[PDB]
Amino acid sequence: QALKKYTIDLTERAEQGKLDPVIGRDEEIRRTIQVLQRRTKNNPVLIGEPGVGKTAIVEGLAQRIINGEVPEGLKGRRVLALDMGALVAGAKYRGEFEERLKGVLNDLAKQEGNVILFIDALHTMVGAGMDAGNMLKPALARGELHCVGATTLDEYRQYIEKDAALERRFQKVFVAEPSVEDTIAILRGLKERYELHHHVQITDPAIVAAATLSHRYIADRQLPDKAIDLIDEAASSIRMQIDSKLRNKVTDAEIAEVLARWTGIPVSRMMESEREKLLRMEQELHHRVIGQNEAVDAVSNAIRRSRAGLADPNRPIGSFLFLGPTGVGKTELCKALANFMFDSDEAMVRIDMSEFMEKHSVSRLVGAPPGYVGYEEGGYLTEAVRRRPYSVILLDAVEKAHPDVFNILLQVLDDGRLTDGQGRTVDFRNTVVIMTSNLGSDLIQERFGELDYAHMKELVLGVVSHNFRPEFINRIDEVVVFHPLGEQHIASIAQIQLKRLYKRLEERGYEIHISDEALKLLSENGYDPVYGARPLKRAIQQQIENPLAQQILSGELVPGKVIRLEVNEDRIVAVQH
Amino acid sequence: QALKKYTIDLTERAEQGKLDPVIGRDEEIRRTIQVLQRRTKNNPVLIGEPGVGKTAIVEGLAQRIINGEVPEGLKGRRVLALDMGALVAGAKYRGEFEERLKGVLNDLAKQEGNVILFIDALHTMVGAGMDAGNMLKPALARGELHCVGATTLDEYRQYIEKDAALERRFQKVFVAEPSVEDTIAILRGLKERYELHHHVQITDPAIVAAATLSHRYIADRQLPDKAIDLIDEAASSIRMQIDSKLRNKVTDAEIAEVLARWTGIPVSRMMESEREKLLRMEQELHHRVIGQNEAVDAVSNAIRRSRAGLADPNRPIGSFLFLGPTGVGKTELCKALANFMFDSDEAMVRIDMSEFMEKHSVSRLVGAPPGYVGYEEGGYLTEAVRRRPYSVILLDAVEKAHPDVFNILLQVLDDGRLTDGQGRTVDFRNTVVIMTSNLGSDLIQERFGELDYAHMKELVLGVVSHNFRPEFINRIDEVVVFHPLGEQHIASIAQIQLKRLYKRLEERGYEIHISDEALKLLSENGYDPVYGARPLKRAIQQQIENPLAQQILSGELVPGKVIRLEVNEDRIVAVQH
Amino acid sequence: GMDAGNMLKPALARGELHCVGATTLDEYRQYIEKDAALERRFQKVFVAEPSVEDTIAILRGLKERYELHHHVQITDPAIVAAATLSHRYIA
Amino acid sequence: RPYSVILLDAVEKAHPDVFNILLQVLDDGRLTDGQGRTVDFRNTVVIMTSNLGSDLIQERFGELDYAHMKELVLGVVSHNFRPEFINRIDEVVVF
Ligand SMILES: Nc1ncnc2c1ncn2[C@@H]1O[C@H](COP(=O)(O)OP(=O)(O)OP(O)(O)=S)[C@@H](O)[C@H]1O
Ligand SMILES: Nc1ncnc2c1ncn2[C@@H]1O[C@H](COP(=O)(O)OP(=O)(O)O)[C@@H](O)[C@H]1O
Ligand SMILES: Nc1ncnc2c1ncn2[C@@H]1O[C@H](COP(=O)(O)OP(=O)(O)O)[C@@H](O)[C@H]1O
Repeated sequence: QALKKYTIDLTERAEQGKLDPVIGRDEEIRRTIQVLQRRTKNNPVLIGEPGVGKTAIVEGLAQRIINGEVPEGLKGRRVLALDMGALVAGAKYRGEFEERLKGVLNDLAKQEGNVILFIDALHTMVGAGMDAGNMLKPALARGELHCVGATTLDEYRQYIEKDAALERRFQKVFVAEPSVEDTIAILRGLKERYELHHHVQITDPAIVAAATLSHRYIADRQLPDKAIDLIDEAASSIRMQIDSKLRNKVTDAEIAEVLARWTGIPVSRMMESEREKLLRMEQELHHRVIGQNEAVDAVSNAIRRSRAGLADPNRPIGSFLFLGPTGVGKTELCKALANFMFDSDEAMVRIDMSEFMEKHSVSRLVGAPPGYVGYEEGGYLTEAVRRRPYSVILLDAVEKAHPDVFNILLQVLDDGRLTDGQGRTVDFRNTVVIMTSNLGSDLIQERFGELDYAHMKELVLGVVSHNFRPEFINRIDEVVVFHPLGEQHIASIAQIQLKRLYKRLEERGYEIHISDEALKLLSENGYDPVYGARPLKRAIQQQIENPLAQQILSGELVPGKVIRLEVNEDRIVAVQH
Repeated sequence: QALKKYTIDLTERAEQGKLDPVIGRDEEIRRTIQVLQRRTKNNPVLIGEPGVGKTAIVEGLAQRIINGEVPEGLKGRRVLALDMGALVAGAKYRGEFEERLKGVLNDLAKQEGNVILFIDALHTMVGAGMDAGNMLKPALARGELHCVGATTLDEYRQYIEKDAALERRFQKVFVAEPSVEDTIAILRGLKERYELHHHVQITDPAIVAAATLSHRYIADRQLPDKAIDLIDEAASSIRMQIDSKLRNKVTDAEIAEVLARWTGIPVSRMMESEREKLLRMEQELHHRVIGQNEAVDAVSNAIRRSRAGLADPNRPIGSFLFLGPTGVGKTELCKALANFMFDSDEAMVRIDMSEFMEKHSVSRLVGAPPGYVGYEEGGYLTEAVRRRPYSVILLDAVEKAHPDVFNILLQVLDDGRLTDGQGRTVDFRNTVVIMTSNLGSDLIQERFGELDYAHMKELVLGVVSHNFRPEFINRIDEVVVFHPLGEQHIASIAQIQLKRLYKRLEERGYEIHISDEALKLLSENGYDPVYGARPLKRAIQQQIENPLAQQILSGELVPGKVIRLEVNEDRIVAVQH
Repeated sequence: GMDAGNMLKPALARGELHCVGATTLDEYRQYIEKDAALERRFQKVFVAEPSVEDTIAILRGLKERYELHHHVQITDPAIVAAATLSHRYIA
Repeated sequence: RPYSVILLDAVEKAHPDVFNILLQVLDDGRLTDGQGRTVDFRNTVVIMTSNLGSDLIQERFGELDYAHMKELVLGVVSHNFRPEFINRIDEVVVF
């Protein structure tokens, strides 16, 4: 016979107990029993995006047939898993696959309607040699074959809904992804099975945490399989930490460590080390951003409102409109924010809006529509956020952008979603959009003297109201205003540049000190109201990197010696003492 | 049993010491024990480059099993390599090989999970013509086999990531290339094994030299395999030098001899030092370009200052300004610098920047937005850099463009990067940027005498300071002065062309010489104050070759005559003596 | 034709065989660089296509061979011209 | 037939990746096909036509020389083509 060859018995395996005792799913199984008890077209196909457990539905049906919870037309059935891969094995000759398939069909006709077939990956049945649909297809029509498909919706619309007769043979039992409490019940049955597997124990707050956070963070896989993967690798981690040298109980700290190994996101709560960071988040950000207190207050309040569960699950973490003097640390607050937010000065997406001066540049930023040249790789913003969900976007110099781009940002800052050219949505609810401009720079550099921050923000917000449309400036979470710098802040910037210079040259091997008079000459040589601290940057770079490295590479200076940077009338001389 | 017939044990070999104690890769073995102790996804397939010892990871796993360095789920587990040889041999009949693998899987089902299978070349078992692999998918589906695979990433993404059951019965183990010191420790253990084997000796500075020379040069083979090949074939070379016509230690000079005898062929004197390589870089730059050492040594000084690394590595390497006469050797200097510096002449990007004056022209030097014209061409300025990661960019006629292109160039000299129209990062921090103009063409062509390199440099530096941006000369490391040609350049280039012509005629069988007066006539027929060498090229070609090839195909010239290229009254004739 | 390879592939992976191979780089790149049990039993010996003068000496030995065969005479300028014209023209 | 005459007639119409193919030709004389191997082009006369200097020559070939005409139409083709392509020509003769 061929049923022993090519078909696997499920009801024997559910009778031995070698399957998942899946909990729930009763409405899909009731619809499958509706379809399997018809007269013609007895052919359900289970359509779901992967991971929703369609194999689990058919095996739960097999378990109900064994236990006897089925109507009086399914008692005694044998559910058989046909293998479409195991039939195209030796078919290298002519008419050899047809021998196997018709042997299977004659055996299933000889069984006299007591066998429910189950073709997992039903899209494989289309091409297996015309060829493989076109032998089953009258048996699927006349209802004598009680086939049960199990497919994915993308594969269904690609393979089967192009072939119309095979599409009308089957019946769609549309399977949705289960909820989080349903996933909890699933993981309770599997908690019994896993605690009998590893000889470990599992705690139910870890189960509800794993299911909820796996719905929250991993949007790539689907529930419940990603949750089961979390639970099982947590169990294996505990099982190896038993014999790597002491628990037997899995808690959600282990789930957080496993999920950090998966995706890297700060899933863990306050461990009283990053909480001391977050309570002094302002004092943290003043290690790199000296002064500019109001916006540091606002942005650290935005992150502290995000981490505390007070974050709105529709809007992003925060929109921001940076104004003020041109170029002081817009970029420095942004890069230090990316540093103390997730990693470093590299997990940001900078988009210079001065490039975006026409509408086809807006086509660049969103993406090309179908039937156009750059359709196949999408836009620039939305591809960047699909790469980097947990990031900070820096739209830089938004005043040079054509005002239509603010409509893209209307969508962005309304609901955290933006649809690119290829017809897909991007979630912005894990980003911090920050937009910089200079639409009040002369006014803020002039009338800052003894005018408070509130009325200054009011007046420059009126200016921006004359600039933009009211629709967009309603969407801004908080406009903040940078104030102009002072000379002690210039001294602080010079101290930070001397610290990184001493770090680089101590990694090189030198020990260099400086006089305070040289720092005063740098503060003289590095400021204007119209540019700010980039004159200080180029002044430090010219007056240090050019003469001192020339003195070092002249075979003159020795590593290890104290190199006191003495001053000159116009320059900086170095000594070996 | 077929366990002794079609499986090869590895635990017996490590028990009897018939394997090799592979050092390192602790994290991968730990994650493999994580994956092998689950209930789902229980089959890790090792994924890495060819020649990285994934089978060595399995051997170290089996050594930890035998020695007892495994958790309490692997003590008592055997590791059996499935014999691809006799099995893939026996694939003649439809029932001969199938019976073999059937009996093998019946034996593995009889072992009841107590025995772990090993399979190498997993894609070969998947693609074999249930031909081979879906004979095992009814076992790996039902969970009666806990085997471990090994394949390359391309075969895993094509043959396994495409499939549906096969994608989920397997797990990724992402092995990469080992580090330098890991290779050092592995080669120390193999030094012990080889000095016990070949009865020769191996030097440990020769080991770290072999690792460095292997990682720098051999690109196809990877670590550890190329280093092991160097060490052991050098040991065989020392063994042959015992019976050559003494020595027992494998020294680093022997490693350099093996490296030269392989397909890399370096000079070992080139691999002695980097500063001697800088001095020979200078000397070979004074070979293809004859005379005029000032700008060449200035570029050499700038290159040594960049390779000293005392400046910012967030900027590109080179920033010069070749001025004066156009096309007389700026191209040749760029080709010689790119040749002797990194690899060859193809590290050049010669772009006439007089083209990009319109707005969409500026869009084409970054790339067209998605859905539009020049998108598939690329950005024309970054596309040559992405393919040439260590290039020398030659911007010709940079002053004849739009000022925002100069802003883009300042962004290049600032950040060392530029995002193209296709939406990715293009790094510029390893290239040599050279821009040219003609502000000092006649300033040098009329004042070649009585003015040295420094005063002409200060004069044309004042000229460029009057003409161009202040930020333009801020970012140039040295505004150099490219030299006008002398007559020794003319004589050198003309004699090189005569050398290749005399080589081709000697291959035909003609020995021809030239008088000095004919070289004077060529120098007068080739020289012009704006072009120089290439009118000399076409003048040499015409005035020599065309009457000569008229005469050779006239039956006039016979090989075996002293042929001096004498002169006419004002022309050049070939005579026979 | 088990036939000739996959019985000798156990001789690879059993520590007995001392074989020497030779093939085209085409079938090397297409058939030999793929197999797993065939990698760590072999080693690339890149045979160089010979130079001019080595070809000249080989042709002088075979000049003796062919003058013994055809009962004609072969000139050595014709040999060096044959090797040079073959290298210059035929690809 | 390795000794032949190849007329790539009116080459300016085609797509610029074909000019990448011909850069391979003029660089080496060997060209990889789809099967994989390479074919020697070092005995053929690869001739190309165009008309990219049409109105330029029908305007200015009168009362001008021949050399600066070649220079000016070389500038026109430098607007059209790539500089490596006009670099790797033996000689661009202009009608
Ligand atoms: N109701 C359920 N109860 C218990 N486990 C379930 C349930 N539904 C799904 N699962 C688990 O989900 C995992 C795989 O689910 P499946 O439904 O088999 O995925 P799938 O239907 O095969 O989708 P693809 O495309 O074939 S991967 C297994 O670990 C099942 O145990
Ligand atoms: N608060 C600060 N602390 C330390 N350095 C800063 C601070 N603010 C500005 N800088 C320096 O000022 C410069 C301003 O550059 P940037 O932020 O790009 O200009 P813009 O203000 O136009 O965004 C930066 O290069 C940075 O090094
Ligand atoms: N830790 C190690 N110690 C010694 N030799 C090793 C080690 N890792 C790999 N090798 C060498 O690598 C070769 C095995 O190749 P392998 O790693 O199985 O191929 P792949 O690189 O495709 O996985 C053996 O010759 C072995 O000597």
